[PDB]
Amino acid sequence: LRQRLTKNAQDKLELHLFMLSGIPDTVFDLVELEVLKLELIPDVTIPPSIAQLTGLKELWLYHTAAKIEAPALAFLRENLRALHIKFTDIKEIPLWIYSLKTLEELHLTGNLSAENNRYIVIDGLRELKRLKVLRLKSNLSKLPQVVTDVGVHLQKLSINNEGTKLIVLNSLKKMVNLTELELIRCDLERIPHSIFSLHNLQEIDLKDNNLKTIEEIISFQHLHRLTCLKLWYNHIAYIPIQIGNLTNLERLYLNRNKIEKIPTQLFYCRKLRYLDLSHNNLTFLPADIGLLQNLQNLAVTANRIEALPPELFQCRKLRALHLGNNVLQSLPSRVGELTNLTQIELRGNRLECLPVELGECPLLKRSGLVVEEDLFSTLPPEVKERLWRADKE
Amino acid sequence: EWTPDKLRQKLQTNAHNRLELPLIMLSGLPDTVFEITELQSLKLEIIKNVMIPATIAQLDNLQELCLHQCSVKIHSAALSFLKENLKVLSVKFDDMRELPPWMYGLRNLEELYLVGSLSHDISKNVTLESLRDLKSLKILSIKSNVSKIPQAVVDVSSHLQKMCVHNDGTKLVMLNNLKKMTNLTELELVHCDLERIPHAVFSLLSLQELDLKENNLKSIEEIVSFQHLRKLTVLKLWYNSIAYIPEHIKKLTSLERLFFSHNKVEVLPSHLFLCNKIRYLDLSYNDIRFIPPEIGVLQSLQYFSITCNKVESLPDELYFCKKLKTLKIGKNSLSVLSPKIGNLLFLSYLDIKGNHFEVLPPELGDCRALKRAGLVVEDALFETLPSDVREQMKAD
Repeated sequence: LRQRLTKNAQDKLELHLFMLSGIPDTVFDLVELEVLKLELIPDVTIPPSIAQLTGLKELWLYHTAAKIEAPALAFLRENLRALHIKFTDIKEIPLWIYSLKTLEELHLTGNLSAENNRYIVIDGLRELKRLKVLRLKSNLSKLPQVVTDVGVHLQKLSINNEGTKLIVLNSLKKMVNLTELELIRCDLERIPHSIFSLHNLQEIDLKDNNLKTIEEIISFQHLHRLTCLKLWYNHIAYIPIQIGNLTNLERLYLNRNKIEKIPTQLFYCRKLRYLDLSHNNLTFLPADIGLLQNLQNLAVTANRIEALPPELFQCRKLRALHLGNNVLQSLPSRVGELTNLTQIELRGNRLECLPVELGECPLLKRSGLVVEEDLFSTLPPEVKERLWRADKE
Repeated sequence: EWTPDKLRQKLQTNAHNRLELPLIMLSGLPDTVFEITELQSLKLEIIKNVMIPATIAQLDNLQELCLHQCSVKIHSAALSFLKENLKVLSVKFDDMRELPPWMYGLRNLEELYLVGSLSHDISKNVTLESLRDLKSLKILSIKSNVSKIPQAVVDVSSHLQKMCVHNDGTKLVMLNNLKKMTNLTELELVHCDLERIPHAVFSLLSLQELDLKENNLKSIEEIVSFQHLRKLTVLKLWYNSIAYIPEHIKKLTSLERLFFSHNKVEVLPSHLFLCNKIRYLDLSYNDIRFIPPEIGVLQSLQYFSITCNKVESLPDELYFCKKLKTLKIGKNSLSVLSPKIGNLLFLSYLDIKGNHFEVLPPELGDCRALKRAGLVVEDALFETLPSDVREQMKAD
């Protein structure tokens, strides 16, 4: 089990129990474990030996019908703080999850909408008090009234319907404490007004909502705190100029959209740091990108940009210039002025040869400088020695 | 044996910047492969008699397969899904059975890399002649002994854009097929055992990049009709046995990339320098004796690699051209370096290693775009420089 221990994205010690008859007690003897992952465990009972699992904070329940002992129930009530529940049947969800009081993150993935069980099973999340993250990959036809009751304290609402439209009906007005809203794969086809009625949001994701038009964003100046407008994976074909009113944006994820031209008004926002416009229909890059001094990772991967303007290198904070799969004929030598560049992607381009000034970037290394081997060979063997040494040293 | 965690920790990137699983030395595919739905490519290396399930439908991000010595079968709905999803293929066939007949059933194919060992019975390959099913095939790299060009290549005359052969010592014949290329832009005939330029290569009308590397070309003579390749900008003719370049290269006024390195040319012509459009001129490791003074016309030349040649006298006309950015004269037969080098404002590369020099002049400090890492000089001659001249290129 010690050699089975791993680490997650949150840098917590991890243990994935997959396809076992039950759950081992030596797993429960562990003390350094933080996230235990119960996947495909048929009808097991949690022993009270979880008192040894003091660092345990995230119980991951995947298709696991779990029965619970009372002292272990009290321990999880006073210790356990993050529970992810995936189920195929609405009877598979444990009924003791409502008795949990220290739980803040819940991930109910799997259909909650059923006849006479449509949000009546999770009507016990009113007992949950500190719940702040509520992920729902559950094919919800309409958003529950129970989350309208709960959302006074809820701070994140990630709803994945995998192709079912929400009839929001402006019901998020009672849900005032959200800082993040991730409506992913909802097929909304339009931005509703519930996001507009809210005020505390700072990270708005509308991934794969089939957003053909995003003209409503003029009212987004009302949202004075938004900093990450993730309008990616949609059918967005153009950007209205009123995005220039959104000076508070820091990351504008418009990748995998149908946008063909960037208006210069979008380029007014000085606070943009992650301008990812990859996999789009952009043919040219405006020079006003030099004004965006705070930009760090400009990802225009798989675009129609033939020539990079020199003003692109005016912004000295470019850390990851993802220029791959584009039609860049030649990369100008002004990239030698950039210092923060750590990884530049040029493989898959029309790049004739790699200029010498590309070796002037200190932090760039071979892992950062991903490029075709013959394109790498165009650099001088002393400059190639410098870059190979950056790979070594 | 292969838990999804093991395949997740196996994950890496390929040479095409895609998420590739390098499944190597296995009996078949695990069913836990398809749990990694973010995968974009699989490298199957020596995994024979493999039956792909329909669960490949979970691989929505998949757009590339790389089959290395694998006699793989597929299932019907998986066949339909990869017909509606896949873009890139790369199959190597050490044995004929390792090349699968199912792979031609797709229609969304763009790029194909047909490396392997094809038999000389090429026209009998009805599996090849199924590339007409592919309605988007643009890249076709056959690393095999292609003696006679297939009519499979005829059936993909229009949609193809990149055509690559590594014939590996076999003469490329049946030229009428390569005559039938209409919209082909990149012809890469690497080592097709071409004793000269084929008339098929010259019957191309829409070519943009021609590579005849390791093809023992005797002459470049038919060029009176290279004027119809106004779309051509890249001429790749290095690692060859060409001994002269006649005036006929004046026909193409759109030529930018010219390769003539490692050739049998003993004296560079001036009528080659008569063309001024040429921006990339590669002549490294040649037998050139001297440069005629007509090179001053070549102002747009940004690459003149004359390094490792026999050149003993370098005229001052070449230093008049200031646009020359990548200049390599390393291991040449020169004696002294020209003091007038300061007019080359845009000059990043200078290589003089191996060539005999008496004293490095202070005028090497006159170069503006030169860099110490870009100026590859020995440590002993690095000592033979003034400290200010040292810092001129050393301090960024």
